[PDB]
Order: sequence, then structure tokens, then C-alpha cells
Amino acid sequence: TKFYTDAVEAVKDIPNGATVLVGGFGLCGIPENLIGALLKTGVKELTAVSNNAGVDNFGLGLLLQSKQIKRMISSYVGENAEFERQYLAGELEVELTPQGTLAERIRAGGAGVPAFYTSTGYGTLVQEGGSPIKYNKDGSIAIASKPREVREFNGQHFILEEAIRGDFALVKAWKADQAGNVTFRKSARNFNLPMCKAAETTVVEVEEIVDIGSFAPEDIHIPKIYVHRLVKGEKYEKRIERLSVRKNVRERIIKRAALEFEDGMYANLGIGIPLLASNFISPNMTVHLQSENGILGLGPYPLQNEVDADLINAGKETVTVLPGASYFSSDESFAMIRGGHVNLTMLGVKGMGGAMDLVSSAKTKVVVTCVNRIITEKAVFDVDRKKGLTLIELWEGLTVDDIKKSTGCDFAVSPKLIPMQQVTT
Amino acid sequence: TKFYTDAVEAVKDIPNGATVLVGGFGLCGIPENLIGALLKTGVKELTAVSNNAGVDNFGLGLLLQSKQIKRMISSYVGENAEFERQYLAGELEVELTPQGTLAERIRAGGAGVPAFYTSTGYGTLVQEGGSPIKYNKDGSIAIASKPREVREFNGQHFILEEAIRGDFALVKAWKADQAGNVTFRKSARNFNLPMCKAAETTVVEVEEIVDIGSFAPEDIHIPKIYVHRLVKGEKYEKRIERLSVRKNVRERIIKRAALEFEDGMYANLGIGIPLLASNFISPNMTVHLQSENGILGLGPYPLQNEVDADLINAGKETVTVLPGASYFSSDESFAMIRGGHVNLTMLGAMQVSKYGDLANWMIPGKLVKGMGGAMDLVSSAKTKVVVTMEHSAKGNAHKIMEKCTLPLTGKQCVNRIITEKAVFDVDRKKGLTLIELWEGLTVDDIKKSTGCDFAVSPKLIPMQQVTT
Ligand code: EMC
Ligand code: EMC
Repeated sequence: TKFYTDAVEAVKDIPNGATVLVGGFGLCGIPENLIGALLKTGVKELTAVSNNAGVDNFGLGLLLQSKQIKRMISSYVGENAEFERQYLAGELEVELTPQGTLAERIRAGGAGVPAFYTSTGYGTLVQEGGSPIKYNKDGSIAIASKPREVREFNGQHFILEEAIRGDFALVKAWKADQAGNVTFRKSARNFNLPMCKAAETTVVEVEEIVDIGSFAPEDIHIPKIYVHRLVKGEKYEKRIERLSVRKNVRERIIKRAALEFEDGMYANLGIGIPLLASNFISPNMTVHLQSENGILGLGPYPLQNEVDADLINAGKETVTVLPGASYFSSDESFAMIRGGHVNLTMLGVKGMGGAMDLVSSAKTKVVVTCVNRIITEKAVFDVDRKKGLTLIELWEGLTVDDIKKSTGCDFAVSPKLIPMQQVTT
Repeated sequence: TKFYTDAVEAVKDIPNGATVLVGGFGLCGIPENLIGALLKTGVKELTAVSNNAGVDNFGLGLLLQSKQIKRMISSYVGENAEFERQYLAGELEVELTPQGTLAERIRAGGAGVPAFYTSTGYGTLVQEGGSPIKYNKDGSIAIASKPREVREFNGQHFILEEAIRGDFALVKAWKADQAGNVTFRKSARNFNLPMCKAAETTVVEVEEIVDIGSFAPEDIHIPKIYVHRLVKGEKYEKRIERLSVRKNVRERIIKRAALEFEDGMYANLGIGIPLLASNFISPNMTVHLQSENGILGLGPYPLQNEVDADLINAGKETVTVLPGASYFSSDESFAMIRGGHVNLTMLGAMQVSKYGDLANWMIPGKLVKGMGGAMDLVSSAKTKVVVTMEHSAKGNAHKIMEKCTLPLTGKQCVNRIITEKAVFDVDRKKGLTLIELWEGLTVDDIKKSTGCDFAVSPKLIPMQQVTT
């Protein structure tokens, strides 16, 4: 690996039209200095592979503001009006690809695998194709997405995805030793790790450079072999997108969803009612919360002094982690998810993020507040792919008619129908 | 994760016929106590997915000795006589699958990926199929290997491989905290890490259990979510397979192969002349040696005191590691190799075609031990493949001929041939091309010993050698 004292010198040779992998999840683990360097060189017509597009005034958004990006390959581009603007006006190309798929396609690109199968996106516009990649100067679709080949394996359907590689990779890491090995801090890992292996030329910026020997050989997240160019970032704005500090119809659902948790259970909860339900978990009960951006053992929102920019949940909120928790990369995170290692997944044109991956495994129970159970203010429906909807719980005071009145499709009724349950304490 | 004080209680429910993933590389990182526990329960008809078969009296070999194994899925099974006898007697089934492929198929099995493509094994019996997975007691073929689907991507050919999953996984690890998170020590990692994610029930044995907080959250190799059953191993025999301690025709090739090394180069060297050549590397030159079992930055053989059972090279030899070295799992190791991140791959070989094809890992009826990681090492075009071998065969037969009398390792994957007599450059479209000749020999001499024709470089020069 070659060390650079100047960030612009490290990215000076990036050609216009090049496809560049950019690390980061939200504003966590983004290569600030390298992005700032691209603003200096002014390289354009870039195809940026980044999970998100940062925000309007920070992260990848900056390259959108300077219009140096021709195409974005991401999983979620919300919280950025500039993107929407350029996207709709038909001046920006964008491939909305599932997060887990994005992570795995990048890993494949670095592992010598040209293509693989995944159930993520099956029976979706990802698979079916037709999704608008680009609009025309008005509102008409110029470029559409091509369909994904489908194939069956052991009785299940999967779609074929191809490896993603870049000419360059702009990666953000924590430390680098003098040999070129690097490590990542907390959840600022995400896409930086795999992206570091899938480009002709990888450029890594770090907060600190230590001596060879500072790292235990077993704990080097990225071996020097993958680090082509290394630079120590000049400045680091520990920017937070959503500061979440700690100090009814909605209440019914929450108090009911809370009954879905079980001791020793591994679950992934979407921000909103699902996550809020975790607050009503018996202290005697142990539930391990997983976060698709690379965390196992999510804790409560931090106190003002606990706040850390390198630690946020999938919803982009600052969080804490409990004892016995662990961090890992985005590709490892979705292998965990795709592989059905998560017991329960409870959830409520910006992209699908990791939603499709979360419901991609048949070994994972999916509860809505593809699907296994639906919890709502009025009732609880069980779901069988072969039998269909089936009311199993009804809110005290309501009648099957009330449900029928509000429900769209018909549904069966369990001879065990009981009033909706609620967490005692 | 559930902790067990008794190993047999942790594996007591394994059904006969179950497929079990068993970690380890050679005798490095093998779950001794869990294997010992299987001997106690006596479960049989097992399909064991294990990179190797240990040795006759240790590791997986013990289950072969007790005949509890019906089928073995591995990449290399040498050094186990009981294996060889049972297989030839048609009492043991075996699927020899490339190491890198085995590692990736297991990862796929844990990552929800049913199938994927790899160039490893293309233009090989791995692709062709037909090989004997099992013999009949009369010598005929009871079970043959199926072909692998082929497909082209960006102008290259790849074969389709399917994910591997097990009912149980027997994993060996270093430490576990009270929450269930585990870490691995040095190169004892290999297959243990990925196998830990590809089974319905994983059983991990550790040498020590520490308190939650002992591990930095960033450095947990295997998160508790993958550890279903955990047990502290009762005893641990730090068994070494090949103790390697530090204190000609072969010499020519070595002294010439040493000049191939370049400063800042990442290389993988096969034990033998390729590895021996690293000894002649200018102290001013920096070469990083990669080991397929999960090491970057291999050092010299250890001094008697340095010897560590958790640290061996791909050749199963005890080694040391240099400053700034790193350890990683088998699937990561081959992602590195398959992805072409290694700059130079130098190995020995039996035959090499005028286009890059190579044969060096098997002899049809006199050496059916497996390809190990040989096919993965030549799978990338981005990696320069350099073969170092003696010019001719026994009665002076040809080795750099037109076709492979022996089973191919990889189609047009070799870039340079270094021998006692000459040095050939290899282009997939232009063919062989002598570029260096040993001082004193003539182009005729070469033509005499060489198999198929070859061009001559208008820059031909006397074969180079290292020194000051
Ligand atoms: C095909 C059930 Hg989402
Ligand atoms: C054609 C790459 Hg060996």
C-alpha cells in the first residue's frame, strides 16, 4: 500500500465516467475527505455505488450538488430532496437495489464470483423489472430496469444477481498501521469493508495511523493486500443525521406486538412501533436486537454524553450497544439475515433499503404492525400462504363485522378467537 | 447460546446419517473433544464435510477408524491410510471438491445463497464429472460425480456450485465470552468460522471461557447468534503433523525463480522449490507471502521455542509469521485468491501446455489425493502464474507439450515456466516463447527436451540467477 499526505493526490487519476464505490451508511462511516477531494478535482459522469446518498449538504449529496454523478446504485435514497429533484427531472440515473443484494454483489465482485442467487426481490419489480432507472425531461420513463433471471432450488425461487466492481473505491476506516492494515470503529464499518475488495484501485482514509504491531493479527478487519492507497483524513466532522438522546391506537398495537418477543430470541425491529415495542420487554426476558447496518445487541438511545457518530441504527438514529454486543460488515449482516439466522423480523420512490432482505428468509417469522402475522389496532390476523388471512384476535368491544367493515379482503376466523392481548407490565 | 459442561451431552442428539460440518485444516483447529464425543455416542452413516481427514489416528481419521463415516466431502485427503483403504474397498464415499469452492459453498450455505459461479475447476473433472465418488466391492463404479453447469460472464467461463449446509457443525475455537461470542487463534480459524454459520445446530468447543466485555465488540470473530451450543474442551493435545524447525538441478531453478519475486509483491508459494526460493529474496526486497489456510505475512520456520500448533502453512508445516501479519478464515482466504488479489502465484507442476493449461495435483491411478487449493490458485487472470519444474520426465519425456497427459488444474492459466534449462513466457493466443536459456545450452537442446514447439525471443539471454 502507498501512503499519501494529500487526499487530492490520492484520487487525482479518477477518470470521468468511472464507477466509484463509496462507503458509508447514512452519514456513518462516510469518507468525508475523499469526497471533498472529488469536489476539488471535479471529476464527473460518475457511477457512484453507495448505499445511500448522504444528505443534501453532506456525504454523497455534495457530489450531487456539484452534479458530478451520472448514476447512483443504492438501496435507499431518502432524506435528500436534491436527489429527488435531479432524479425526477430525468437528469440523474438510479438503480435501486436491495441493500443485502448490494452488499453481496459487491462482495462477489471482490471474491471472483460473477453471479449468484438470492430470494431477495423475488416477485418484486427487482425481479420482474420495468422499474424506472431514468425519467425523461417531463415525467416519461427513459430507461427501465431489466428483469432478473429466476431459478428454483430445493423448491424455492431465487433470482440471479451479478457482481459489482468499481474502478475506484473511496473507503472510510478508523486506523491503519504502517504496513497498510486497517480497522473500523463500531457500525461505521457497513459497506466500507466489502467495497475495499471490489475495485481496481482502493483509496482508504483513516482518522489515525499507528505502528505495525498495534493490531493483533487476528483482529485486522482489512488486510493490507486490499489497501492500495492510504491517506490520513485532514478533518472529521462527526456529523449526526438523527440525534436520538435519552433523558391510544398506537399504544394498543405496541402492547400487543410486545407479546411477540421471546427469551433468547434474535430479532430485527423496524423504527417506529416495532422498535418502540422493545421498551415493553420483561427485564427477565432476553432479546437480542440485530441492526442491518452491522450490529448485534442494540441498546437504548444514548444519554447526551454517550452519543457517538460511529454508532447508529438502521433508522439512522444514534444508539447505544449492550454488553456482549458485536459489530460486523454489511455483507456479513445480510448473510446473517438472508441466512435466516434472525428469529423475528417486525416491521411497519426512495428505495427499499433492506426491507426485501428482511422478508427474504422462510426461516424468519415476519410480523407486520412474505408475511406471517399482522397486528393492528383492531385485530390480529395469522397468515398462511396456502389458507390465507385468518382473524385470531379481536379488540375487546369490536365485532367480526367491524373488522370486515375495515378489512379489504375476506378472511377466516379462528374458532379460538379471543380479545386482543396486551402486555400486563 | 446454551452452555454445556459435558461434550457428549452437546452432541447426543445427532441422528445417524446426518451431515456434519467439522472444522479444521490438517490438524490445526480441529474440535478434538467434540470428535471424541462422537466416538462415545457412536453415531454412524455420517456425511462429514471436512476440508481434510486429519491423520490415521487423530482428527477425522478417528471416525474413519471407527467407521462412523459414510461420506467425506473434502478438498485433500492425503496422509490417512485408513481413508485410502476404505475408499478403495468401496466402503467409503468421497466428494473431492476444490478448497476455495468448498469454503465458498459453505459460506453460501450460511448466507442464504443456494448457488453461485466460480472459475475454479473449469476445464476439469470437477466440471466434466464422471469421477468415482464410490467404488463397488468388486472394483466397478458404484457412484459417479455429476457435471457442473457452465456459463459465460464477461467473456470468461464459470461453473455453477451449490451451497453446502449441515445438520450439525463441530467447531473448534479459542475463546468464548459468557454471552456466547467466540474468537479464533491464529490460523486455527480456517473452516471453523464459516462452518459456524451453515448448520441447523452449531456446537463450538473453546479452550477458555471469559467474561462478557473481554472482547472488543469490533473483534468478535463469530457473533453469539451463530453459536447454538458451547462447551469448554476438557483436554487439548496440541498435536503437530509436521514439525518444521529452523536452526543441483533444483538449485538452478530456485536461484532463477527467486528473481521473479518483486518488491511489494503478494505471492503464494507451494511447499517445495517455490517456497525454498523465498529464502533467496533480497533483504531489501519486500515480499508478502499468503497461505491459503488463512495467513498473510508468513515468516521462517520456528525455533524449537517458537513452535505453535495453531500456526502452520498450507503444506501443513509449523511456521512463524512476520510483523504486520494477519489471520482470516478459509472462505475469506479464497475470496482473496479467487478475486486475483495475490500478485504472484508460484508453484510446481507435472505438465504445462503451450497455452497455459497445467497439470499438478493428481496422477489418475497413482495419486488420487485431491486438488487442495491448486485449482483456486490459478483461477484468476489477474494473478501471474509461474511454474517451476524440472525440464523433462523419467526417460526424458516432455512436460511442456501440446496436451495434458495428466488431469488439468486450469485452462490457459499459466504465465511463465521456469526450468533448469530455460525460461518460457506463455501467451494464451501466441503460445510458448523461450525468453531465457541456461548459459551453455542451445536452442536445439531445448527443442530436444521440450514437448511441443515454441517461439524464440529476439531478446533471448542466458538464464539469470540471484546474488548480491
Ligand atoms: C409468495 C408469498 Hg410473499
Ligand atoms: C483465463 C484466465 Hg486463467
